[PDB]
Amino acid sequence: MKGDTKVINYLNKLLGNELVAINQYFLHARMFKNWGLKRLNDVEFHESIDEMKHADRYIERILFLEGLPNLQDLGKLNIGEDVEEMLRSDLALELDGAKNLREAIGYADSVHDYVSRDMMIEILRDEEGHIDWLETELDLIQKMGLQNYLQAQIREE
Amino acid sequence: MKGDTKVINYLNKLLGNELVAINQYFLHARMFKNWGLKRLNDVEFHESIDEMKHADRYIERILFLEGLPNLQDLGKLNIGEDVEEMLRSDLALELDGAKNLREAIGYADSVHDYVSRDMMIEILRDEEGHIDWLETELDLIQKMGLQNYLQAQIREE
Amino acid sequence: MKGDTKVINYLNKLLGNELVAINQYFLHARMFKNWGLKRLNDVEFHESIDEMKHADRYIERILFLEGLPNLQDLGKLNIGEDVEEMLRSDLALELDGAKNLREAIGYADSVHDYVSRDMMIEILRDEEGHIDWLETELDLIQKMGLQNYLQAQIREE
Amino acid sequence: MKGDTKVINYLNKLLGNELVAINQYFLHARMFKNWGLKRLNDVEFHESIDEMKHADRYIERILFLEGLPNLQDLGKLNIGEDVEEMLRSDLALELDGAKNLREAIGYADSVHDYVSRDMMIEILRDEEGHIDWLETELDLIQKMGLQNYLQAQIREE
Amino acid sequence: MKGDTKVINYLNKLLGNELVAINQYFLHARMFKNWGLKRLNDVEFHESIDEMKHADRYIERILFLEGLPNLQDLGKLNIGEDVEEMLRSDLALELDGAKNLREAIGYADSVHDYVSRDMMIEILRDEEGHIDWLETELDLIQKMGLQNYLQAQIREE
Amino acid sequence: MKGDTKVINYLNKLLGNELVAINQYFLHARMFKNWGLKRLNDVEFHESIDEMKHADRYIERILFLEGLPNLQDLGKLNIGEDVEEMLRSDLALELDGAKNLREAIGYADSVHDYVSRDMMIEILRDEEGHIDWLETELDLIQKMGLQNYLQAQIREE
Amino acid sequence: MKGDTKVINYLNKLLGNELVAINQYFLHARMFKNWGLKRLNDVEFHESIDEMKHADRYIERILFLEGLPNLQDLGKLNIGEDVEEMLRSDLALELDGAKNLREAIGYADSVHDYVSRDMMIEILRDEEGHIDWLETELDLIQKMGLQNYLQAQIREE
Repeated sequence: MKGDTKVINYLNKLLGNELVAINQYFLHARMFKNWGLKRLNDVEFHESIDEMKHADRYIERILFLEGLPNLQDLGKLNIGEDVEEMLRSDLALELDGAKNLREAIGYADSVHDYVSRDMMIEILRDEEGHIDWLETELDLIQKMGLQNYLQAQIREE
Repeated sequence: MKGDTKVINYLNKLLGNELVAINQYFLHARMFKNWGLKRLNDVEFHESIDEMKHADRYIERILFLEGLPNLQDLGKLNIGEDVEEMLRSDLALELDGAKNLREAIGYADSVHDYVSRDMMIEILRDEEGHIDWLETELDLIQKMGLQNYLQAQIREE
Repeated sequence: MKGDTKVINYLNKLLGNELVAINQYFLHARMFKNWGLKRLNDVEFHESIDEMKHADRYIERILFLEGLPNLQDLGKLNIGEDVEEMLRSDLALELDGAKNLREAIGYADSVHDYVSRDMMIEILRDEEGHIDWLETELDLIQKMGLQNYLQAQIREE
Repeated sequence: MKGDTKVINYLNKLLGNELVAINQYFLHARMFKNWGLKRLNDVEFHESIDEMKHADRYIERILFLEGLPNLQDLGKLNIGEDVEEMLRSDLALELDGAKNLREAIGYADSVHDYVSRDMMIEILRDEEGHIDWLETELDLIQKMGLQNYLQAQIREE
Repeated sequence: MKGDTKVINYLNKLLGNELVAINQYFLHARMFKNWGLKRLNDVEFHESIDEMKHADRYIERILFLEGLPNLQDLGKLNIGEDVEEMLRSDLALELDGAKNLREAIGYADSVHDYVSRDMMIEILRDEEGHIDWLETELDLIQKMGLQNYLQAQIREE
Repeated sequence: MKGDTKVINYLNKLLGNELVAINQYFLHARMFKNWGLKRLNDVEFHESIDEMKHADRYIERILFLEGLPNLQDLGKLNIGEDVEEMLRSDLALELDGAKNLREAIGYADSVHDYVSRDMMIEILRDEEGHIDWLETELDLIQKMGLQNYLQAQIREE
Repeated sequence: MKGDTKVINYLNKLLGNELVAINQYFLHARMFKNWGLKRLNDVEFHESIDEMKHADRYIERILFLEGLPNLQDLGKLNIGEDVEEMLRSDLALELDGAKNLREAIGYADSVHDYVSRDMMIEILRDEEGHIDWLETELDLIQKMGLQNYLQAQIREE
């Protein structure tokens, strides 16, 4: 069913955001795993899977609307070298992605693609959940100190 | 069954105390939850429910005694913005409420409302339990330090 | 995640509505219970719990958005002393709350807080359900007469 | 298998009757549901489903006999505005349909379409069951009065 | 609860669309069944049931909003005589219905009937699913040829 | 445990190959899904997951050997526009990856990194399995004709 | 089966390494147990068991190849007096053992004893696992501090 060209361009942009996040979350998870921070490996791995599911939704929607999903152009990763830097980078990526989602959701409504909008609002809800988790972890590092925080990650939850 | 008017007035005063505690404990719980302190969310939420049960008992007793439960007047909440301050505020409210319960229990005996007295003694036992918990948690903060204390709240017990 | 200040103000206004409804529905429930109208106690108690769940959603959303939930200010309760008056009071409160929800939902869209909007639309759906129930019960009182209506409430459904 | 043209015409006429009844029973059911008359919603919904099954049997039989089922022409609905009016309209429709069935059953026999006749006799038995129910309900309204009758519908049976 | 008159008119228009689709899908299903194309009977029957569920939602919503559901006026069916014609007719109907839904969803938002809008977006999501299936089947006929396509329909999936 | 620099460089090269394959297999799967070729969606999705598992092993090994996994640079995808083109592109990618694996396996042996070699030989065994599947499917098109081949993909196996 | 004399000599050298590790890991485990560090007792005990399994494999392979297993000559143990010293000693022993394994694996390949090589590569994979664990624990001591690290060992994982 032929979709709106600009909506498709938005969906590809958002798909691009998800592709960056899949890779960044996955590498972060395995860095945490290497360091023995099992709890962080578990959550970050889950977050990577969440972004994979989002990517899947975008790919399927773009194809339905007769566009071409772009999985070729990968945007900049920002890995970081310690736990705080890594979590802050993930948070910054989530916030940038949320800005893009808000713009796309408004545009989709303007051209009456209400199903694409519905899909995007559900994805935005998930992303705000990730933002909540990341913000909370970063605040916990400050409150209990890094040494206690790291100790709290070595066992699975 | 028409009860003693002054007893009913005490029951409304005690109900008023419970209404403040329900809101204060619930807001505290969700603040702890937002901060990732899952254990404190669980206990404080449970405390809010316990106060709801007490409020229910007062409401049902007042109605049986043919009085009018007052759920309109809400006393002062003292929320606070750090864990120790929040727990100290809950403790202060519990101690104030216990004073009122003691007065009401004595008065109920003097006019032979032994069933209202029995109910209030059970509630006072519950409140002394909350006081014990709050006092103990506050002492633990002092003894192990806030950073260790916070670390100990992140996982559910 | 810092949210839109006016959205947060709407969320506090809506929370305020829920706080009134929680108390009004709960007191109504226990009045019905005292009168032996078990069915009405059950439904109104359930309605009180539903409003508690809504209040929880507002509190958690406001905290995520870095606002301060207001549980201190309690609006006017309208209790009433006969079944029809009580149900009409609940209906009036629901209709007033629905008006406020519509305003908030429109505003949230205008500032692109699509997740708060989604949450509020789900809550509005719940409230229209309560409105439907209340309207229907009031019409049943008229159609079968209050005496038959009361008889129909004494056994739990 | 090429059937008799006039038999197929009768089957299309009867299909037409069923299409009217499906819609009338279904709207009545949901009107009863809106009014809180759960028992009447349940029975009338089931009667709508019964007529749907009858329509299915006519459609399949017409296609087997190499005719063209007519689902395009919809006869007059008579909805009504109160319970007695609605039930009386349903009864009138059933009686009109039974008249048509009797004519078709006789004709099918005369041209030796015994399988179509067998199908129609089964459908007629179902319709007489609906007639019995409707007549009985209408008599109950008179015997116990409308107020009692309505009270008797508010719980599912 | 009194709804917006134009919203109710939209809901009746959409209901009318569903009523056409129910009949068209159902007759198509039984045509496929008569021809031994079991897979197509199964899917098209399921599609007819989907549209019945949509019609139910419209009827209930219209009644809640104190309007009068119109089940009397049935729009034009376009049946078709072979598989490709039938599927293309279903697709054209779905696309026409989607146009009407988009207009209604925009209007509902403008008068703040957010619950009616939410319902319609869910229905539109269902309709786009049907469109996807129909488009895909029509393309399959082209890719593998009609004879192979028909062979693939004789068993249930 | 500090690894050999050139081994780490090989592991990053192979990781790169896996990253291209994950995306190409996944998009191919969803193109097949869009087209209704459920069998091909299922297998190609499974292959994408297999390549994700391979990427995970490379990432974990690189981190153990104290290197930096490179998930930033993404090589050329060759998507294709029809089933045969897509399968041929997947086969060419697998063959190019197998060449790189053979070179890496020989080199790892030469510097005595027998555990990296063991890992790579297992991955190569998996890749030869994919090559077998792709070659077999392409030959099936040749043997039965494209239309028969496509028909054979519509049901899940 | 008459084995290669130098292969047997390598297997005896590696067996010697395992015999030292069995004793060192076991004594370390029980020192940790005495100190109340239950988690470290558990892991180090399991490491001792793993080395016993390795020793068993060498003994059985040597006997198959018609050589004489040497369990008489025990190399130098380096016990250590505190947690960090103990773990560093285990790490040093593992690294020395891995050096010997790499030499043996290369030689076995060169004289075509591929089954001894296969066995040794599996053992080397196990040893690299131990190395990973030891490195990770030593880094955790630095990152969370010794006091936190010790606290984290008192409960079984």
